[PDB]
Amino acid sequence: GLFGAIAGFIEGGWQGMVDGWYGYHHSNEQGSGYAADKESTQKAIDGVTNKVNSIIDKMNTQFEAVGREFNNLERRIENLNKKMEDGFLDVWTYNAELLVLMENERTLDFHDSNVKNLYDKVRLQLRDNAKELGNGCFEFYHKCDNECMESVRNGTYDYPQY
Amino acid sequence: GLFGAIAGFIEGGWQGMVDGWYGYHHSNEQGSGYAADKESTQKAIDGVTNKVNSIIDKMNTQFEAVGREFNNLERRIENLNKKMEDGFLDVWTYNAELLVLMENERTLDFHDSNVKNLYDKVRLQLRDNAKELGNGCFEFYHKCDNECMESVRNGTYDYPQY
Amino acid sequence: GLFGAIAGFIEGGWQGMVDGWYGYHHSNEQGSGYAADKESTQKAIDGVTNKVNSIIDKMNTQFEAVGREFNNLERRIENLNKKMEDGFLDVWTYNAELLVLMENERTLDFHDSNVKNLYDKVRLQLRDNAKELGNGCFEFYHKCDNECMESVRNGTYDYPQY
Amino acid sequence: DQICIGYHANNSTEQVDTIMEKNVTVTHAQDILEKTHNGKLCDLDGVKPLILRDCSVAGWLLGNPMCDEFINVPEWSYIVEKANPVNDLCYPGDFNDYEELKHLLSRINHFEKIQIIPKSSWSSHEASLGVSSACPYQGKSSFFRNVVWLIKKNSTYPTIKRSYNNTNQEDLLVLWGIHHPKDAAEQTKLYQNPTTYISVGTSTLNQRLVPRIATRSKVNGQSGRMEFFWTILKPNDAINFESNGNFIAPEYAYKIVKKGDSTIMKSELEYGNCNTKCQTPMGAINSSMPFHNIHPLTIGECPKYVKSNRLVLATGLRNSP
Amino acid sequence: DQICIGYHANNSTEQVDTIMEKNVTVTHAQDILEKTHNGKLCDLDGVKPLILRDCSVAGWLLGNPMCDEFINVPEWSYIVEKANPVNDLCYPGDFNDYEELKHLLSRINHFEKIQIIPKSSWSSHEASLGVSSACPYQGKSSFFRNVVWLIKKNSTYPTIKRSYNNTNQEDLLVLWGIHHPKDAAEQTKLYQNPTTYISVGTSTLNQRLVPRIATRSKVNGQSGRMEFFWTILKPNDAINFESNGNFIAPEYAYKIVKKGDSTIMKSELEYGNCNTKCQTPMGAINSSMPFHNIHPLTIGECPKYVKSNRLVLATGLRNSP
Amino acid sequence: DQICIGYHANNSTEQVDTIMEKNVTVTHAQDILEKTHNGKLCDLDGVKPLILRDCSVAGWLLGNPMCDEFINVPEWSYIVEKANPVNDLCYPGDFNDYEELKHLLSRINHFEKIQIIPKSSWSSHEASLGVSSACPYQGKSSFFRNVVWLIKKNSTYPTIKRSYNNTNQEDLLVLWGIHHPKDAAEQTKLYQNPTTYISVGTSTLNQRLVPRIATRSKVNGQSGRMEFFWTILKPNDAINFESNGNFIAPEYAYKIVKKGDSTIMKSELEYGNCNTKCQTPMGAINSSMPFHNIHPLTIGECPKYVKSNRLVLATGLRNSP
Ligand SMILES: *[C@@H]1O[C@H](CO)[C@@H](O[C@H]2O[C@H](CO)[C@@H](O[C@H]3O[C@H](CO[C@H]4O[C@H](CO)[C@@H](O)[C@H](O)[C@@H]4O)[C@@H](O)[C@H](O[C@@H]4O[C@H](CO)[C@@H](O)[C@H](O)[C@@H]4O)[C@@H]3O)[C@H](O)[C@H]2NC(C)=O)[C@H](O)[C@H]1NC(C)=O
Ligand SMILES: *[C@@H]1O[C@H](CO)[C@@H](O[C@H]2O[C@H](CO)[C@@H](O[C@H]3O[C@H](CO[C@H]4O[C@H](CO)[C@@H](O)[C@H](O)[C@@H]4O)[C@@H](O)[C@H](O[C@@H]4O[C@H](CO)[C@@H](O)[C@H](O)[C@@H]4O)[C@@H]3O)[C@H](O)[C@H]2NC(C)=O)[C@H](O)[C@H]1NC(C)=O
Ligand SMILES: *[C@@H]1O[C@H](CO)[C@@H](O[C@H]2O[C@H](CO)[C@@H](O[C@H]3O[C@H](CO[C@H]4O[C@H](CO)[C@@H](O)[C@H](O)[C@@H]4O)[C@@H](O)[C@H](O[C@@H]4O[C@H](CO)[C@@H](O)[C@H](O)[C@@H]4O)[C@@H]3O)[C@H](O)[C@H]2NC(C)=O)[C@H](O)[C@H]1NC(C)=O
Ligand SMILES: CC(=O)N[C@@H]1[C@@H](O)[C@H](O[C@@H]2O[C@H](CO)[C@H](O)[C@H](O[C@]3(C(=O)O)C[C@H](O)[C@@H](NC(C)=O)[C@H]([C@H](O)[C@H](O)CO)O3)[C@H]2O)[C@@H](CO)O[C@H]1O
Ligand SMILES: CC(=O)N[C@@H]1[C@@H](O)[C@H](O[C@@H]2O[C@H](CO)[C@H](O)[C@H](O[C@]3(C(=O)O)C[C@H](O)[C@@H](NC(C)=O)[C@H]([C@H](O)[C@H](O)CO)O3)[C@H]2O)[C@@H](CO)O[C@H]1O
Ligand SMILES: CC(=O)N[C@@H]1[C@@H](O)[C@H](O[C@@H]2O[C@H](CO)[C@H](O)[C@H](O[C@]3(C(=O)O)C[C@H](O)[C@@H](NC(C)=O)[C@H]([C@H](O)[C@H](O)CO)O3)[C@H]2O)[C@@H](CO)O[C@H]1O
Ligand SMILES: *[C@H]1O[C@H](CO)[C@@H](O[C@@H]2O[C@H](CO)[C@@H](O[C@@H]3O[C@H](CO)[C@@H](O)[C@H](O)[C@@H]3O)[C@H](O)[C@H]2NC(C)=O)[C@H](O)[C@H]1NC(C)=O
Ligand SMILES: *[C@H]1O[C@H](CO)[C@@H](O[C@@H]2O[C@H](CO)[C@@H](O[C@@H]3O[C@H](CO)[C@@H](O)[C@H](O)[C@@H]3O)[C@H](O)[C@H]2NC(C)=O)[C@H](O)[C@H]1NC(C)=O
Ligand SMILES: *[C@H]1O[C@H](CO)[C@@H](O[C@@H]2O[C@H](CO)[C@@H](O[C@@H]3O[C@H](CO)[C@@H](O)[C@H](O)[C@@H]3O)[C@H](O)[C@H]2NC(C)=O)[C@H](O)[C@H]1NC(C)=O
Ligand SMILES: *[C@@H]1O[C@H](CO)[C@@H](O[C@@H]2O[C@H](CO)[C@@H](O)[C@H](O)[C@H]2NC(C)=O)[C@H](O)[C@H]1NC(C)=O
Ligand SMILES: *[C@@H]1O[C@H](CO)[C@@H](O[C@@H]2O[C@H](CO)[C@@H](O)[C@H](O)[C@H]2NC(C)=O)[C@H](O)[C@H]1NC(C)=O
Ligand SMILES: *[C@@H]1O[C@H](CO)[C@@H](O)[C@H](O)[C@H]1NC(C)=O
Ligand SMILES: *[C@@H]1O[C@H](CO)[C@@H](O)[C@H](O)[C@H]1NC(C)=O
Ligand SMILES: *[C@@H]1O[C@H](CO)[C@@H](O)[C@H](O)[C@H]1NC(C)=O
Ligand SMILES: *[C@@H]1O[C@H](CO)[C@@H](O)[C@H](O)[C@H]1NC(C)=O
Ligand SMILES: *[C@@H]1O[C@H](CO)[C@@H](O)[C@H](O)[C@H]1NC(C)=O
Ligand SMILES: *[C@@H]1O[C@H](CO)[C@@H](O)[C@H](O)[C@H]1NC(C)=O
Repeated sequence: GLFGAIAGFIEGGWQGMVDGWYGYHHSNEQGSGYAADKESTQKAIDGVTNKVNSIIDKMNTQFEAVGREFNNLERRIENLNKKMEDGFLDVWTYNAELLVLMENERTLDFHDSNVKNLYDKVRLQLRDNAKELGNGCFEFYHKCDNECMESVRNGTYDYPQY
Repeated sequence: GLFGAIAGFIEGGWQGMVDGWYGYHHSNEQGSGYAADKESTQKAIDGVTNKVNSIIDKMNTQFEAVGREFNNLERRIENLNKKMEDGFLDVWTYNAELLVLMENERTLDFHDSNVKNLYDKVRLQLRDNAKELGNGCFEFYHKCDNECMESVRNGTYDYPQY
Repeated sequence: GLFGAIAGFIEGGWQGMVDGWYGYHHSNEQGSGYAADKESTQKAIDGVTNKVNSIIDKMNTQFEAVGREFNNLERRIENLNKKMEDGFLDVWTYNAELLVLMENERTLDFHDSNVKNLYDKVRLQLRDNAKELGNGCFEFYHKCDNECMESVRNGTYDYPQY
Repeated sequence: DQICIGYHANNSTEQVDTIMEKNVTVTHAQDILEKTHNGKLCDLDGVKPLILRDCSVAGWLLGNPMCDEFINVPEWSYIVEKANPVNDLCYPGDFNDYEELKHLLSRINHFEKIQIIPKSSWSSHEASLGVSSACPYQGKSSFFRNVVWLIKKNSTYPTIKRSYNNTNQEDLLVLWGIHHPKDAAEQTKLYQNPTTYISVGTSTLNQRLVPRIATRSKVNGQSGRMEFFWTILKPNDAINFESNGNFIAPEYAYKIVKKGDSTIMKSELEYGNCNTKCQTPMGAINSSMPFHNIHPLTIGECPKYVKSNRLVLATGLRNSP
Repeated sequence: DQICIGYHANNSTEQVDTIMEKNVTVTHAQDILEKTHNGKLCDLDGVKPLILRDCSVAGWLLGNPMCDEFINVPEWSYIVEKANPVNDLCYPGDFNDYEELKHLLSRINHFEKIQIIPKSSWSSHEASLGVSSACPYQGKSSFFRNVVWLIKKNSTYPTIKRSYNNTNQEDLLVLWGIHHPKDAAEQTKLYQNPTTYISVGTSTLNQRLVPRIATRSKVNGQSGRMEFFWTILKPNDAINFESNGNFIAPEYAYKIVKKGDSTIMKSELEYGNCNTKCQTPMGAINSSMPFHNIHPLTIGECPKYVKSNRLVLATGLRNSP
Repeated sequence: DQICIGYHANNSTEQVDTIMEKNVTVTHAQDILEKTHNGKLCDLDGVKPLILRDCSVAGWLLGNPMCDEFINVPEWSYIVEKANPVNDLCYPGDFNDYEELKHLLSRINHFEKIQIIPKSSWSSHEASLGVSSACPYQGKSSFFRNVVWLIKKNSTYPTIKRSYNNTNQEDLLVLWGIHHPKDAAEQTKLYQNPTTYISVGTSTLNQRLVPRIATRSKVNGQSGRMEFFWTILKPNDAINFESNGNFIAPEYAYKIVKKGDSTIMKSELEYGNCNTKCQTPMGAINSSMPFHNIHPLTIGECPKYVKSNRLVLATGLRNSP
């Protein structure tokens, strides 16, 4: 992806994280586990939901075909009628398929961006109190218990404290 | 935004920066103030201006309706005429509204990208001679007077000097 | 570009790198030279090739004009025929020119993103065993011979070893 | 001790296409194209369609004797006609401005048949021998039930001067016809007068028909032809007929009681004993999808037709192997 | 000491829409849709339109006596006709190929009326009693001023053989008509000869009209009808009339002096004493916007019509609360 | 010691446009618009087109004596007609439903001319004096070769009753005509009978033509006119003619042996001695590009026409100065 996180420096997703799209995995002497980042997950839900409705809504007004019959010496206008109905169908088919391809690319990239921003957000808190391992993980210099871990997810990791 | 800067790690904009879209705020013993980054600001003006003209220009050639009258036993072709005029209006309405939505998203993201690149540009100069605070700001280890500050905006911050 | 690498913090391209789109330049006591990153280069080839075929393919089904002749007292339907043929041409001309502009922007940005991700990939390996110079280059603290250089391109640069 | 940033994965095999890559597996996706129908013709919103079966619109309206099923049809939602109905014009000929009339029917949901010129009010002409073997009924020769094929009585066809005044509140569809005979002998044999005409007038109409004689190929055993005409008689207007022979007189005409949304749907399917909100010529649709690919000609509250085989939007993210 | 990177904010409340988010407040934006008009019909680029008022195009061209305002109209930019003008055909009937003629007018900016067959050159026929109460003027019976309704003189209608040669450099619009009487008595009463015709020939035209008699409903107090025909007579060609009765002869015909961009605009509005560069049926437009949503049918140098209520492009960036 | 990350550059001057920036130099690009043609009319896929040269479709089909080149034409891929062919109707008149016939030809690749009513089987009428100076051939007066202009023999024109039965397997295009004389004297001079007709019947057709007399301007030295009609006679159907005078009888009619993809292409160009897979009115196309901008009306396997002057996709990346 464009933002380098999903299937990039973070090699793969987590089957174990059930409660959100993006989040954290912690590991210390007390144990280990997953926790979803609620804010960024809900941001993603809102953006994608609005998008789907925007797509549906834009394709609301669209060409509707109507039956018109012509006799044996009205072949020219019959053909004109046929070319007109077909022409509009092709235009709207094109619009629909292109919109889906284009927006699918942007949706995948959007998720990649949200993972990247979450990662940077944590990176900017920890600063030089942790080793950036290069795979999505940060290895602490100090011991980081569950309250410590929670403050990283909070946004309130007290860097001067460590 | 996709690039994480605007309303991301930089929480909010500056009412105090009047002379440009992006720039710097400095703070030392001599005082404090704002200064616009001219180059990246002008880059943004050119890109957005070209875009607006590109949008207007592409919608230059477009369907124009013409009055055609039909009698009481030409209902089929009257209806064909009506469906054709309407059909094209709907197609062009769709094109116009979609182009605006899509390009508005890209314009906001473009600005976000320009802030991110300006931030990184400064980060790559300062390197480890300053603390990355995580909010858009860099706190210096040495004392940085107005000439010092100016060299950061220059691109000529002499890292070996400090 | 949106991702800041191409014509950004990496000022210019390399005439000397002939065998790929993106890669590395090394410089030590043994000598210097270029080497293409095969994986990311081939990724770019596949994405751009699929794109071109996707573009061509979407424009496959499209309005075809047909000759229809009318007499001197069929001016209204002649005009309708003319406006219909022209209308569809303008719609498809618009679609074609807009698709090219939009996707050209994304192609240039795609390349920029691939350079940025390659750069970060190297940055995350080296960590604090090298000075980030700010121009695309990393200056090593230890001496880095050709095997050393090769492990950076590998992905197997043993940070604990240095 | 460490903390890691990461993203969701699951057992999804759903795939989406993008510009640069096809068949990308994603954690979640949303199909937006309806691909299925029930394969049946159904009531629209409770209101049953008019299924003409083997009859055409002409056979119905003129009252082809093989179309007695539709002698008095209740209001319809839409109309269903086969591509090549066998019961069209039983006696060969033409229906003038037929296509423009069928178009008129797309804005009509209900007719009320009424009598304007009683069959048993033609005292100066024979009005019960106007039949042919080309229009059979129960083994006997019959004719289009809604119009009267008048002939001479005791070797005279005196001039007809008949007028009907539309005292109804509703627009009225009036049908009539002219008969084209095989040759000069048939003309006098039926109508006596050798040179004839039919003149029809309203406030808008100014018609005068004359029979064209010509040697014609047999069609359903007849060399003669019937050419049928129509008009819409507005309220308080009167239609005026004058004729010398060859006149196919109106017996019944249709009141247009309800105008609204309708359509003539071409289909070989029969009634499905069934209900839907959206109907197509090959079956009904029941979905909340914004798109479908069943058929372009639909009626009701429908998704938009597209020619695609597949429209699937990514909602979730790229799924891991 | 510190240096910070940041971005502009201001007091803007302007909002734009994107695919993922609606009503995003931005620092700067640019509206590209013109939503206003002045509500008036105006001169286009100085050149005043032809405002037919209560007259139709037929009433104008034939010279309906209630349309003397337009007896000689200067060149126009566009034409304005009401949806249902009251002064159309005062004497009831038809205007043949009327719609094709109105289409012809979309490529015409100026007519010059000239006389081709003088009213006082009909020495063998009465040419000053061709009037009716359906076409009144100042309390008296009158008629379409541009054509002459000829009748018999001293109980004879001798054959007419009249020819006009287009010696003008400019194409010529020629109008004429045929009268349909109520019955056989009216025919002889006006024209003597019981069976009549009108034959018209040019290099392209080969016409022969015959009057259709029929009992017709009264329209403006008349059972009779007038059917009007036209042709474009090319330079150096001649039009040839021969008639037996029922002929409505050309008196005046229109030279086509200027061809160019025009349109027949349907509107109930009157003249606005006003000037514009872009006109619509509900008012004029004066803006530099690339789009508008006033009305699809415009004339002049206009923005492109779209059905949108709102088109606003983001120029600046997301604004902070 | 250092390692650097970087990207390709080269000597490319290729440029592409984007929304925000025009004329961006890139390392690689791909043109997708074909801009060139060979300027010639060519065989389509080996199969040569019918190039009517100075003849029109009417002149060809009726057999205008100046169009003997096309007296028997092999099967074609497409047809090429000039904008204003000089050899159209040599004797002035009309070709009825001409445009609908030309449309029919877009679905036809080959005719086979056959004789249905032999010229030397008109024993009761003169069938070898039906000529005019308006249709010359080698200095002498001639006529449309495919139809017979019959006149009276020894001062009598007895009624014609002729029938042709289509025993061929293939649909048949039948042409005939009616002659309009200058005046009453010419009528009797050619046909004796003063009031005449032509009646034509098939299973579908019910026609009766009457000659319209009128004083007409001379066109190619003739005041008289010829009006030409046609029908498609289906297999096992018969066409029936009855006439009193003024009949232009069929001599030859065209079998429709091959139906398929064709087109009438309007062009002033002549044959190019040349082969292509995709043809336009201004030249042939030979490229693998998905688009072209030569001309909208093409035939064959072609790229899609667009109005663009330039379509170039970026493949590589931004190139460095
Ligand atoms: C088909 O048959 C229709 C009737 O069966 C016939 O309708 C018309 O018939 C006559 C035509 O002369 C009209 O008779 C009189 O009605 C007028 C009433 O005006 C209005 O007000 C009353 C109020 O109660 C309404 O009922 C009525 O609907 C109408 O809206 C009346 O004014 C007029 O008489 C006048 O008297 C004046 C002096 O008192 C005179 O100045 C004036 O000249 C006039 O003589 C009129 O004669 C019917 O009203 C009318 N029926 C209607 C409208 O329903 C159709 O004409 C017939 N069609 C054809 C083609 O023949
Ligand atoms: C409507 O009325 C029109 C005139 O009022 C009439 O126009 C035509 O009238 C006659 C038709 O016979 C023509 O008379 C002669 O003009 C020819 C001149 O040729 C050209 O050169 C001169 C140069 O000064 C131009 O003025 C002129 O416009 C033209 O372009 C002349 O050549 C020809 O005579 C010939 O003589 C030859 C021997 O010398 C012969 O071989 C040959 O056969 C011929 O006799 C011709 O007779 C008018 O010129 C012409 N008027 C024009 C073109 O303006 C229309 O015909 C009439 N319409 C109808 C339907 O009747
Ligand atoms: C143009 O000219 C055509 C011939 O030159 C003419 O075609 C028709 O001509 C007569 C019309 O009466 C038909 O004659 C008889 O053919 C029927 C045969 O049926 C089928 O089977 C045979 C099998 O070998 C096929 O050849 C044949 O094509 C056909 O498909 C026959 O059944 C029928 O006779 C019947 O006898 C029955 C008792 O045995 C009776 O109940 C019944 O009433 C009938 O008398 C029929 O008479 C030709 O077959 C037919 N030609 C064809 C189809 O090719 C066209 O009619 C003529 N066009 C016009 C407008 O006149
Ligand atoms: C080809 C051959 O050997 N003989 C035909 C001969 O059959 C034909 O006579 C007509 O035949 C048809 C059936 O093919 C009908 O039987 C015609 O009779 C009727 C009819 O049934 O239609 C009787 C009916 O009572 C008549 N009704 C009235 C109101 O007149 C009608 C009517 O006259 C005609 O339909 C009008 O066109 O006809 C029967 O006449 C003759 C054609 O007359 O030709 C032989 O060659
Ligand atoms: C219904 C009833 O009680 N009586 C009508 C009777 O009124 C009608 O006569 C005609 O009435 C109309 C008005 O309704 C006119 O007055 C007709 O007269 C004129 C006319 O003004 O149009 C007089 C005019 O001088 C005539 N002009 C010429 C050139 O002939 C015309 C002309 O003849 C006709 O318009 C041609 O159709 O008529 C007056 O005749 C009669 C219908 O004749 O019917 C009664 O039932
Ligand atoms: C204007 C003038 O000075 N004189 C014309 C006079 O020329 C004209 O006669 C006709 O002239 C034309 C050429 O302009 C032909 O020569 C006509 O003759 C022919 C013809 O060639 O077409 C002879 C031919 O044999 C005839 N063929 C048959 C089958 O009848 C035809 C035919 O009768 C007519 O074409 C039918 O319309 O004509 C010659 O008649 C006369 C018009 O008759 O008018 C003078 O004013
Ligand atoms: C996010 O997480 C941090 C760290 O876990 C939160 O700080 C902690 O908050 C808890 C619960 O409010 C505090 O618990 C308190 O303990 C004292 C006894 O020591 C007791 O008297 C109180 O009743 C309460 O249970 C805890 O002290 C505190 N710890 C630290 C190191 O700060 C923080 O509040 C969270 N912030 C957000 C925005 O979610
Ligand atoms: C960007 O900013 C840096 C730092 O401010 C610039 O360097 C400084 O440039 C100024 C003005 O040219 C120099 O001032 C000079 O002072 C000496 C006396 O010391 C005097 O003789 C000269 O006449 C002049 O006024 C200053 O010395 C210099 N300082 C440093 C630390 O470099 C730099 O030139 C700017 N570069 C760009 C690209 O804008
Ligand atoms: C990428 O590059 C690294 C570093 O160049 C590779 O490790 C090196 O691999 C080479 C070739 O396989 C090894 O050479 C060996 O040398 C020994 C003698 O010392 C000899 O017995 C073997 O036959 C062989 O020639 C070399 O030892 C090794 N060096 C280091 C420091 O690891 C690595 O294999 C590459 N990995 C990938 C994924 O490409
Ligand atoms: C993406 O996956 C689709 C879905 O399976 C593939 O479509 C199949 O393609 C094969 C080979 O052309 C056909 O025989 C099958 O009929 C297709 N199956 C279905 C369900 O459509 C497609 O090949 C894949 N596309 C790409 C570009 O790899
Ligand atoms: C975005 O803002 C617009 C503009 O105010 C909102 O439009 C209003 O919507 C309400 C509720 O539907 C209507 O009653 C008003 O008439 C609308 N006002 C105007 C000026 O259009 C809209 O609701 C907002 N959209 C979203 C998605 O939040
Ligand atoms: C995939 O996982 C879901 C849990 O969301 C489970 O319900 C389903 O049974 C699983 N499907 C398969 C095929 O294992
Ligand atoms: C349509 O199908 C859905 C099943 O998804 C069902 O809930 C609904 O009742 C159906 N409606 C009708 C009219 O059959
Ligand atoms: C917003 O700020 C601008 C300065 O650009 C000022 O002119 C304007 O008065 C302000 N508007 C309001 C409502 O305060
Ligand atoms: C159009 O309105 C603008 C106001 O923005 C004004 O400058 C211009 O003069 C106006 N033109 C006309 C013709 O009214
Ligand atoms: C540009 O470089 C290419 C090498 O790919 C070479 O073939 C070509 O000659 C060069 N063109 C010019 C104009 O120097
Ligand atoms: C078309 O031109 C190409 C040159 O690119 C050539 O290879 C091919 O043979 C040509 N085909 C024809 C039919 O001229």
